[PDB]
Amino acid sequence: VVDPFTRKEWFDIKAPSTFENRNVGKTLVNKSTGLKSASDALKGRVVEVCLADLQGSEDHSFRKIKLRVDEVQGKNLLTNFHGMDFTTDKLRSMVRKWQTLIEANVTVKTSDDYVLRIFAIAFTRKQANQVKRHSYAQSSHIRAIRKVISEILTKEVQGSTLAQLTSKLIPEVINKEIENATKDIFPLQNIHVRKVKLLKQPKFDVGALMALHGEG
Amino acid sequence: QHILKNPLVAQGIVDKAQIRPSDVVLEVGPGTGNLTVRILEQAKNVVAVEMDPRMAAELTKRVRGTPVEKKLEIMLGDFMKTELPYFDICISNTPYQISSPLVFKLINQPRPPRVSILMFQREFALRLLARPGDSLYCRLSANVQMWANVTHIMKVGKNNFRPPPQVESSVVRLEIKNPRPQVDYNEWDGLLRIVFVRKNRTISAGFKSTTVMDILEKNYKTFLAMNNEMVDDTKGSMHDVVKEKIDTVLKETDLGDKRAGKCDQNDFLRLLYAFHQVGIHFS
Amino acid sequence: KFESRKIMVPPHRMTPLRNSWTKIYPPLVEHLKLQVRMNLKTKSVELRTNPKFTTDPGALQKGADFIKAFTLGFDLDDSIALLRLDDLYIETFEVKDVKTLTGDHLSRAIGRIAGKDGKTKFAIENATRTRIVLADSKIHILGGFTHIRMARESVVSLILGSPPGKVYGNLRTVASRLKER
Amino acid sequence: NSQVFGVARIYASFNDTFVHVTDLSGKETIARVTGGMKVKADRDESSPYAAMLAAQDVAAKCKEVGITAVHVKIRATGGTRTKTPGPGGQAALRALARSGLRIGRIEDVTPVPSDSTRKKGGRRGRRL
RNA sequence: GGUGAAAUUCUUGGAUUUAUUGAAGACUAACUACUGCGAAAGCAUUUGCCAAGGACGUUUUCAUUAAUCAAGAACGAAAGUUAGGGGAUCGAAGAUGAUCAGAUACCGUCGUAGUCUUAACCAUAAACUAUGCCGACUAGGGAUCGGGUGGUGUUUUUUUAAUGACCCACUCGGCACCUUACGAGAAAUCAAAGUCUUUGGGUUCUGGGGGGAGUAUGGUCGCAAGGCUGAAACUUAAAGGAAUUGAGGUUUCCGUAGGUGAACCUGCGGAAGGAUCAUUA
Repeated sequence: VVDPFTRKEWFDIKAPSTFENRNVGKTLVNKSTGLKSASDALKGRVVEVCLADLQGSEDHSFRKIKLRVDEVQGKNLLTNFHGMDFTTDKLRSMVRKWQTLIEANVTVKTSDDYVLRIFAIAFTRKQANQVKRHSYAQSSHIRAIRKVISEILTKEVQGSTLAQLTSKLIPEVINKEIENATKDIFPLQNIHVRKVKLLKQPKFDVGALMALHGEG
Repeated sequence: QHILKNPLVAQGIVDKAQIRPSDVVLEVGPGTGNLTVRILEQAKNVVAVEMDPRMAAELTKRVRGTPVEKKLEIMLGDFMKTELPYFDICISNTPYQISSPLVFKLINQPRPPRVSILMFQREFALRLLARPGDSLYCRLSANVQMWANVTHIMKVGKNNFRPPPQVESSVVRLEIKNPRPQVDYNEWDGLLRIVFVRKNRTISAGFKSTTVMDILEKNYKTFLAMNNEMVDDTKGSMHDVVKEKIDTVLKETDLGDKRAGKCDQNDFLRLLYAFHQVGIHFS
Repeated sequence: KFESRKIMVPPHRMTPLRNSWTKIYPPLVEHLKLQVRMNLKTKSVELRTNPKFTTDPGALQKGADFIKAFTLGFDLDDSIALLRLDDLYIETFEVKDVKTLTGDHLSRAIGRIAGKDGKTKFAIENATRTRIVLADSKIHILGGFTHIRMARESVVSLILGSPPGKVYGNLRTVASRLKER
Repeated sequence: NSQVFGVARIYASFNDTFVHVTDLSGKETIARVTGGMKVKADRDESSPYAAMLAAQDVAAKCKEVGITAVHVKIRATGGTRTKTPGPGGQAALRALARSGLRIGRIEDVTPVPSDSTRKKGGRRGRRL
């Protein structure tokens, strides 16, 4: 009797300048009638989108990016980074029997007041001449690998802000750094930074948003 | 469906009912009819209630031509839903599923019967005949000791029924106290439920649960409601204050270390009065 | 309008798949007309459709369900029967999601499910017209909805600890009751 | 390239099947029809037929509202339960494929615990 | 929601679902294996601190200090008891739904105590490898955990030097596994359940048909629940048992706690004295 779908309008959600495909998609909002504006209702949304749709190539199909929403003007609403996660089937493919699963997590405040938590994963392997079926790692190796992974992660994220952090996370050079750092302790196939997340945020800082955004 | 096939214990059941020739008998669950006809012979009026119309028809066919035909009344329907007529004594040979409530039905009857001969389960008869301090003293034992008096008569074996069941039967005799005690029934039942929710703990540990304190708080609000007094200040809800009130009660009854299964009747009565003077009620 | 489906395969199912690979890619292009790729770099299978093929998205969905049934460990003919019909579904659950059995109890439960030479499981294969495959602890049932429901009821009742004689009698009863309707 | 995207939750429990189409966020939902509102027998709301009927109805509603592409995510009731979608969710996905609607990014999102609290049954399981 | 089919229950003050955020307590999935540790019960997120331990290696020390163990003592699942704590989930007791030959397909919602913890108790389990502990000998093989030895063997160093990982060979100490009988056994089976009618290495505990019965009495311990010790009268001789081949409900139990239709049901923990098929290695 009301049909609010004819009442609602559409908006175009976009990605920051770090990703190549800076157009995300479409959403729908109600009219900005009396005693209820539309700008304040668009400050808590978190979209999620696969990284292959943001980079084009299918090699990033197992990662997904959650983005916040920050500032809307002129039918265009500009976002910011909120987190990165792995798809569940990627974990179910990665975790297999007869190997050791190593996990680490580090909480760091960045150069700006962005307190984050970083999750890193690793697995064991055989180096192409091994008759032994399993190749587990002793707990001393696991503890050393976890310590090196934690110090590498906090060194990478502590001295920088989230912009260069995500522009280094896109080509996943942290995996190369971890593999090169831990190559003399154990082989360690299949390193991934499996999860990042915001924990604590500073003020709005529209100037940093206008520096990051403002393209097209 | 079981049939008492023994023709020897039935005469003892008949003579232990203590029937003078001017009694009114409520003979509940007549069965086949090996027991009813002698009650018709030695009582002036017998009213039996039957749930099977076919068996009631067979029973009223069996009394045709017999001189006690006109002294038998047959009622139909369920026992726990009809209104019983006047009766002096009771004899029950019912299925065991209605054992637990219907004895209380012998309690709540106005002008209650004098004597009843009841055929019950061995476990049920042992629970009814359970002195305090034993391993069988429960809430039901205290209730039947309050509102009645129980006496076992003889054992009934397994091979005395057709078919012979797995359990052993027992015959008990119950008399309602005349007059009944002047304690209020639902308060006593709630007190026994609270203190017999666990047979082996102390009473003070039995008054630490959330639901008992909440229902006592609701009862205290209701008491202050019709007694018209304003509730004073409290840290959380006011029942916490009532907690020390309960604590103070357990300083004169000396029942905070005693246990429900090892306490006699007088301790429970004193404890009920102890909540009665401090304005704590269960219903 | 090309559409792509990525299906990930476990490595322990890789070696049978190749031995059935020549059995599966010709039918997928001769009665279904979907283009197939096996990407061993990512250890997956790409299923793609193009409007130059048959105009049928349900064909792509049927191919995806066929290869998803195959990658769970099902037989080839059962997956072919999934391709030909529109009714077959796959129940998937675990022993621990019914009742927690740990240690030798779980092994005894799995051995009760299979039985001697699998024949008790084969009994369900004769009594429900389903297809049951046992993982290390997961179990999968393929077939019609009421068929997989009754197979699930039988296998769940057997997991709890019921003897195989009771489920034999239940399978005889349900075989008598199902063949007449 | 004028493609409008949304997402679609497929909640496939034991006795029901929920389809839920929204935009890229979870905010401002569009349509939601269950198996219980398409059949009246109190038994076939869990059946795949009712799930396919509900999927067809929600596909017609999604076609008429304007969204022509969906990212579908499927889940069971999850938690300490089966944690794998049943036949109702698969039937709903197949009926969405029968609608001709654009589908991408197949992913399941069933809530898996890290050995959380106890489930129902009490050491003997559900006598099913 | 729920189940074979229903109902109670929440819901146009918006149930269920979707999205963001927060709090509470509990538990550590996948990795997890015929793997590891501990006297057993038992033990699984990261990091730090404290004390402990096995095996290996030693051309280190002392020189019998040892083995088993009445008395006595430490620990001892889960349940249970007395107080303090917060109490999410599950959940004995309880309140309520319909009982429909058939419940084969005996359930639903709310939920106390309990589940978790601190300070005290209790001292039982199918506490099982149903196999006391110490010492020696006796048969073939492949894996695997920890330590050690050798390899002008492999790889990562950015220069192919230490180390780490892998491979090969050997050795000590473990968790087990496959085959066989030198033997053993009544048999199932056993590398000990062997070294025995040809019978002796040391030592502790137990048993001497089944009910009656772990019942009665007495003692001791425990706040209780109950634990340890522990009979007899009467009864069976087609009596109790171990292994193998020739109308309804039907997994069997153990410790513990509570409640009653039909000697049953349910909560916590434990066992098999229960029937491993398909794929890979």
